[PDB]
Amino acid sequence: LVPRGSHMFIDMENMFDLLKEETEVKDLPGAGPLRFQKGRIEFENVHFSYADRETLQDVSFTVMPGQTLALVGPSGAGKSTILRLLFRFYDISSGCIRIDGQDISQVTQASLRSHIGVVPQDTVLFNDTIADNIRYGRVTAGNDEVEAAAQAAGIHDAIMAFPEGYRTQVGERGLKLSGGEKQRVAIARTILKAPGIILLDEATSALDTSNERAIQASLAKVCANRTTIVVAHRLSTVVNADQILVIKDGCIVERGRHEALLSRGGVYADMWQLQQGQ
Ligand SMILES: Nc1ncnc2c1ncn2[C@@H]1O[C@H](COP(=O)(O)OP(=O)(O)O)[C@@H](O)[C@H]1O
Repeated sequence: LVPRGSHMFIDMENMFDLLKEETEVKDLPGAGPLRFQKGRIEFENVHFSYADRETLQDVSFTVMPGQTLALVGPSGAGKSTILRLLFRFYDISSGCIRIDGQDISQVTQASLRSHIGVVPQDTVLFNDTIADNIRYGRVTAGNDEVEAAAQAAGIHDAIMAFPEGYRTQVGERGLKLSGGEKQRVAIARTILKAPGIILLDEATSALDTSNERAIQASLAKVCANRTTIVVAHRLSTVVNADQILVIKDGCIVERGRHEALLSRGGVYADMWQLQQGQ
């Protein structure tokens, strides 16, 4: 029977609440919306730890409005973690992440994310119509806007050939989309959302040459005048990026555009030489 000391004052509902696994992020009291101007991103001396070494160590960079930054490096280096931090999926222990001059930890998370389009490695399809799957990107959007995003994503024509056009039930219950179609839906959702910043985590699988090239074209489209951070797997992404950060063990070991990193003859040059295969 009778629980004592502090335990007699414990709220069980609070204990259940604390048992939840993702143990997330809170808006600071009075936080206002992010005053988004053109999407300049800055990490200043960022440190971050999931547990107990540092996952990210003194990470500093800027992405100027509309430029693309590619993160490259071995697995485990901390690339995806960087995208996660910009999304405020976790708080940082030291340093500062700003968008347009503003600490992202001091604005509402909802306003922050309303400005960020996430293109994940693989696309979640909902048991829902192709239209509502796209509208997942901005759930208040008109059918007209959904069409327009799909037109821009290069998926409109394939949708028109589905038996119910934009009404076609997709997902596991519905019509199976091709690999190309699925990725384009993610692109369309992002176009529809029309954010100022894109966090792109490239798939480590690829379709055939023709689809890869088309998909890659469509992606370049969605990013071209948006501030973009891409965890790059494709060589063409890196070649054409405005800046590349080479991450190793949480640290940016070297950085610059492609040609400048080659001419540096360091770690990125070693990678490029290895892929080249003289
Ligand atoms: N959710 C997590 N909990 C604990 N450690 C993690 C978690 N996610 C990633 N890590 C570790 O953080 C380090 C960086 O991972 P990640 O940022 O995904 O690297 P990358 O994208 O470069 O492969 C890796 O060692 C990974 O094992």
